Amino acid sequence: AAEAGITGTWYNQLCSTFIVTAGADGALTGTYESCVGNAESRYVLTGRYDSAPATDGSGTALGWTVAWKNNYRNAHSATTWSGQYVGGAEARINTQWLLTSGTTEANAWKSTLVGHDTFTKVK
Amino acid sequence: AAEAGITGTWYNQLCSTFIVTAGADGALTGTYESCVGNAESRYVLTGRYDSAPATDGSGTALGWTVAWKNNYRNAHSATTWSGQYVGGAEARINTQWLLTSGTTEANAWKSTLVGHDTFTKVK
Amino acid sequence: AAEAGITGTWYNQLCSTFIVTAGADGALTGTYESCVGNAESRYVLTGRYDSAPATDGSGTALGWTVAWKNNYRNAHSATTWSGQYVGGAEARINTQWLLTSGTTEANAWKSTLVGHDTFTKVK
Amino acid sequence: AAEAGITGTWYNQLCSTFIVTAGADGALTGTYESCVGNAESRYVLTGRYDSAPATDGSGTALGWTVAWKNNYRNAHSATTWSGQYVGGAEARINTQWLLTSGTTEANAWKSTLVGHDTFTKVK
Ligand SMILES: O=C(O)CCCC[C@@H]1SC[C@@H]2NC(=O)N[C@@H]21
Ligand SMILES: O=C(O)CCCC[C@@H]1SC[C@@H]2NC(=O)N[C@@H]21
Ligand SMILES: O=C(O)CCCC[C@@H]1SC[C@@H]2NC(=O)N[C@@H]21
Ligand SMILES: O=C(O)CCCC[C@@H]1SC[C@@H]2NC(=O)N[C@@H]21
Repeated sequence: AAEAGITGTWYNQLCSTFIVTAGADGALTGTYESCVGNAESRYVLTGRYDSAPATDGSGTALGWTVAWKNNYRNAHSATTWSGQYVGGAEARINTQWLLTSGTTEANAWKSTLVGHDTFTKVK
Repeated sequence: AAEAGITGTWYNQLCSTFIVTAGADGALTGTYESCVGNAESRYVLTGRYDSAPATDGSGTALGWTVAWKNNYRNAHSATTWSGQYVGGAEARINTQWLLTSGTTEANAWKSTLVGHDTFTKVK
Repeated sequence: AAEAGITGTWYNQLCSTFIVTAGADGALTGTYESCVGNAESRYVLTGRYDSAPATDGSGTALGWTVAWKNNYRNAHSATTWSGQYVGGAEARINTQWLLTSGTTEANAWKSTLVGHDTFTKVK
Repeated sequence: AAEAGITGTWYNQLCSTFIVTAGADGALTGTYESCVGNAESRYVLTGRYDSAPATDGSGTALGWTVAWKNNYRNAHSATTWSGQYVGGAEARINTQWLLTSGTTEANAWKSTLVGHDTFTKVK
């Protein structure tokens, strides 16, 4: 149910696009495009999901990472999204994220932004 | 420098073990073993790192995910670590993490733990 | 504008109630009632807000704390909300929060939940 | 034990100073001085702590807020620290924090930094 539900195109609350394949082994592979920040076009993502989730109505735990380097830009930063997939007619991936920039040691205290993204199958 | 510095075995501040290969393409692949929580033995990890970091003394941004399912246990949860690699004689990976459990919608507000891990090359 | 806008009753996305007075000195004082977790009735809150915010269209930074002890219950925990007030016809307080429980040292790694609350003037 | 243990001067891992009084009613009052960021001299803090903590060896949950406005500077930002006090010969306040800046709606996704501070009675 989770494998067959996660694979595809997802859209966050504004204008970012998350394209993912959920493998039978628990792998997440695809691309991410952010409409905000120091980013242009698609970036590689990889992650993991629970490939045997509970059947009690609980969501499916997952996470993925994007390092913000591609052929066009390098922001010297990486975001991880940690969350859960919720199935049904209004399917959702509800996440919180951590965006860490490469910094000097003196600036390390301010290296990491935190936020949240909600993904849907329709933009 | 970052590719040649990240690959290997890392140990957190207590008793967890992070085994990773940093690929030329920006990939992180390996295994994680936690000495705490609902976990036993090794779990698959995958992630991304900045494969062309700044040369100004800044750290190398990275992140990875573990879904807490293996052949022994399934915690129905996933952790993402977001952080930076700092090179030199006392090499470090400094991270913050988000641990999301699969929950019901009613319990989603309490789905996610936050913390921090510091990894070194010596335990 | 911020002082005259923050004072009053606020409601989160589900069923919690945030009653606050914004003082001229930057103080936040009031009570919080949560409809979830180990909580019953009202709890004291105190916090701070920027009493001279920017006039460029930016929000007003603020934060507050609740320790989850009152005359009825003690959860041995505390939540801090950090966020910004956004004025106008659809006024909002957009927050992220950290909920720390008192733990043993062995369990400290799992002491802290993270989430987000959006408050409006209408439930 | 917690009331008699929290009151006083605390120092973080680098060069910040946290001066606090823990009241019998659960109040935290005092001043904070940061050696980093857009900050100079002392700022008002207020917070809450569990004034009847568990006696089983668990820490004492607490939190506080600083809005980064004083007579010298206004950063248009606020930090909340959420954590626990650990008593004994090497007393500690272990915290995680959220630093929210006032932003435009377009920039709200990057409003909030996350980190951690460990406070001791000796610098
Ligand atoms: O500016 C950077 O360092 C790289 C781009 C970051 C974009 C962030 S990732 C979290 C949030 N969700 C999005 O879709 N975009 C932003
Ligand atoms: O209990 C679970 O849900 C699975 C195990 C979680 C272990 C966590 S991940 C973050 C922290 N760092 C570690 O090395 N272990 C804990
Ligand atoms: O269970 C506890 O430890 C005390 C109650 C916690 C309620 C939390 S605080 C963050 C979130 N927002 C709410 O309104 N309620 C929950
Ligand atoms: O730059 C600002 O917006 C105001 C100063 C922020 C200082 C932060 S608060 C968290 C961390 N701990 C400290 O002692 N200082 C920094």
